Amino acid sequence: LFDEIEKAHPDVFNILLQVLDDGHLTDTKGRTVDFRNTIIIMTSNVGAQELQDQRFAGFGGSSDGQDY
Amino acid sequence: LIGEPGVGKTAIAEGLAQAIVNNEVPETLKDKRVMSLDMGTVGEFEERLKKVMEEIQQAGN
Repeated sequence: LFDEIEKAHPDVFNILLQVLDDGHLTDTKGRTVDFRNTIIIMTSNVGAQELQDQRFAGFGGSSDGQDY
Repeated sequence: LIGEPGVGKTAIAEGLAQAIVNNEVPETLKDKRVMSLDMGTVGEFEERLKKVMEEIQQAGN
């Protein structure tokens, strides 16, 4: 789990892209770790304010009836 | 409210707010809160105006 992914150094994002495609990493000692048996989930705070803006778009209405 | 400066352009709405507690207006104007917002408050600048309009559009109170 990668919480607060929206607030992170840009260089960390470069590592993440490598993991998603290559599927493995190598540390400073040269040993290679595996990621073919893991699930990556990242939690971002962005878009939540957009969702609540849809909830407060009208006085007493929301957008939950729209298609997912 | 349109009028000459100092003739009571802002004082006209002043008495309406006080009469709200005494229910001196009709039922259509009853249960309504009147807010006198200064023009100096307001993309970034229009966000406050849009939020105020949105919260008072579908409400009507």
